[PDB]
Amino acid sequence: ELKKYSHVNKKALDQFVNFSEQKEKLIKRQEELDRGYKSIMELMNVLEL
Amino acid sequence: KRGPLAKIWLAAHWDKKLTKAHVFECNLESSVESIISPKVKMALRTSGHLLLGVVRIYHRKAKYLLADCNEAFIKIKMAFRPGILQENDFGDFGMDDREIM
Amino acid sequence: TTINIMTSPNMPKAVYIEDVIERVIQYTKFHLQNTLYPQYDPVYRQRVIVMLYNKVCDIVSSLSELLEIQLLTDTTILQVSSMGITPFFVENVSELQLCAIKLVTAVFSRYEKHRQLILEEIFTSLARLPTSKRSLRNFRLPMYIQMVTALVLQLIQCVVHLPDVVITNSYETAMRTAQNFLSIFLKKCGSKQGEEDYRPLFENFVQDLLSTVNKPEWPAAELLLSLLGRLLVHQFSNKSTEMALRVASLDYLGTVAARLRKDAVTSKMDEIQQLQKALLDYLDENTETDPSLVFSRKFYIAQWFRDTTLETEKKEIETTGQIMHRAENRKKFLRSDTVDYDDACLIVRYLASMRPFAQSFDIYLTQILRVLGENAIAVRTKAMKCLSEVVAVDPSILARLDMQRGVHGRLMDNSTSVREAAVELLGRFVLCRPQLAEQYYDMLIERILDTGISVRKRVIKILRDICIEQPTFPKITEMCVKMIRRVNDEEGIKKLVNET
Amino acid sequence: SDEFSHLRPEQRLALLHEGTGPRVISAFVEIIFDNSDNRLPIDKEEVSLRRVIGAKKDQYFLDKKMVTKNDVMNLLESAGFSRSNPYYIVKQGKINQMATAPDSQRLKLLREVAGTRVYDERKEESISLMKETEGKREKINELLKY
Repeated sequence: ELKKYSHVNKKALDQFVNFSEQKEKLIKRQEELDRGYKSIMELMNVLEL
Repeated sequence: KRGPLAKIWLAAHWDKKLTKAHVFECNLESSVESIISPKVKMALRTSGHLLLGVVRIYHRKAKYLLADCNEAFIKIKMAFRPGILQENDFGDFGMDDREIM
Repeated sequence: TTINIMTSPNMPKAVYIEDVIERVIQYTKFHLQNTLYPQYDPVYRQRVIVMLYNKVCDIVSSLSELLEIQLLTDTTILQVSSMGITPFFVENVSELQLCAIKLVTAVFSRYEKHRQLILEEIFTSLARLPTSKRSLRNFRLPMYIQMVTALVLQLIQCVVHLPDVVITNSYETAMRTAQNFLSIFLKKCGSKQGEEDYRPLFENFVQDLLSTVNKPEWPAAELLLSLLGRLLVHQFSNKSTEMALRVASLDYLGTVAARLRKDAVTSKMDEIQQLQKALLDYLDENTETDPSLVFSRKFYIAQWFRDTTLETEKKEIETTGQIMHRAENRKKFLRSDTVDYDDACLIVRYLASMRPFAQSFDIYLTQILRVLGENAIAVRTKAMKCLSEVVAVDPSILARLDMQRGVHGRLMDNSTSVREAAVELLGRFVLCRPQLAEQYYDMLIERILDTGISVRKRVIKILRDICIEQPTFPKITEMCVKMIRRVNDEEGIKKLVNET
Repeated sequence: SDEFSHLRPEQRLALLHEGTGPRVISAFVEIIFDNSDNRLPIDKEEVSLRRVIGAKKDQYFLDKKMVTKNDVMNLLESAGFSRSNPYYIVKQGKINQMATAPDSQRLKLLREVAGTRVYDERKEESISLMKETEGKREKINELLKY
């Protein structure tokens, strides 16, 4: 049974926890940037008029 | 300089002193740009300056987000499965500007 | 718990189950990284705090010893290695730092599969180093050195594995480790990255290496220096690399050549077996006084063995002689007065003066002088500046005919940058040695009319320092006439002549 | 007015009094005017501006402190000066052309008169940056999926 599970990826747990947390952070950053883009376009229209 | 819009001033005029600590979370886009539009006695000229400022800020934020994401993805692909005269100017006429009289 | 598990040299098996191991490890990890660093360092962020600090130092020391005693499972090892790498990146934790040195070096000793992981976890966070003048160098040796360099030396010395061919292949593993680490460092260092550089870090590393070049109790430093030299020269010779990396490499080579020649010219100006025996016994006593000396001793042993093999390779009389050498080596390996610090220092100095490194400086000069005829301006400028620094350290080196023809050629070169570099060399040399300048004055004072603004200002500065420093020189009048002659030439030059 | 200083180096060499005696190298023109009405923003009673010119050095001294050739331009803009406009400065025998000028040039003149030229230039500059951030955002979404 050990020989079947020889090539297992150790350190997997830390990978999972840390990278899920960091993915959460990145998603929030991206959403904020998107809202900002929308806001900029609105201001540009006001200035043109 | 001074004001809750000094950051955008700097980003629109000088842009070099603006540090990686400022750019990131100093200004809340959806609030500050909203503040710019109804602000009292705003000249069109200064408004255009502020527009370029805020767009530069946003572009920098995009740059940093891309860099950090790329770093993360490069990380995740790792794992641990244990199993003589060569070139002189010809004489001095090249550099020997002669003395006047 | 960590004292009870370890204290006896021997216990029955299964008196310590891995659960308490994991518990104390994660405990120290969380408590340390969440309570100690914030209150001890404003970078991350009453008497009970210092109490807990002392507790953690005792814990990590005892835990290092425990990890040395028995084998363990890799899952624990990942946590232990991360916790032990952690302390090198906050400020006022010196004693904790050197206990962590002990822990990390034990991990690096035993298991030969995590070395790459420790190298990566060191390399990743090199930006987070302190780089503050106060408290930078806090590893005593006056004469302080940086910390991560002490860790690096300890690591490279650690993997020696002294039990036939084992000695050979183990020393080869050591050489490969050093070459790999140093290559990764330098290649990542040279080119300018985004928002952060490494050149000051590497400069400090090399200044450190030079500071710890030949002591009784830090071998492998000369090994690092040798591999560094060979890597640098094979790095900036060719024309495929980028620019800034060639510049930085040539700078490092200049620094090491300077320090080497200066320490040389100011220091020097069966008996071998007796010397080895005396030094080794000195080390043996000091093991009892202080740990970590065992690794150095084993390193010296392996290096003597490989040097005897290389002396075989380069007869039956010297074949039998070197086999008597090797047999005595085996004797002392199997065996595993009054000599002190200065004596041992001189002993290892001599034994180094036998090695093929002290006769490298000559080579270095030749290498630099191959560079001077090349097709890139910045490279020639830097070659000239590094040569100038070399010359101004040992002023009796403007004698070799190749250096003469080099500096003359570059004085007539067709780009104002290298011309001002050459005239700066020649001017510093003239200012240093007061006499013996009446031979270079003509070739100097020819250069006033040189169609740049650099070279003119440099020659005027040199002339001003002459006319202030050593009056009653014969050529004062002509110097005054020419400097007054150039009063109308430019604007900045005008200001300089006017104020002078 | 910025427009004059777009000439070849020969013209700069030829823009110095070469009359008699020695030949000069450092000409300078100073103007002192008073923004008592505070039309010009920097509060003083007699603002001084000079432009030291040499064969290689061109510098603006605003009340004895050096400037960087852009702050002064934005300052003059705020004052009401249009640094690039030939308008309100009419060279000898060149007035007729303002009437027989083609229509588009007169429209550009009127648009500047409105005070909407700097805004146009900045908006035109900003659009390129906007497009490049769009490319960046596409790349970011790709990497998130990975």
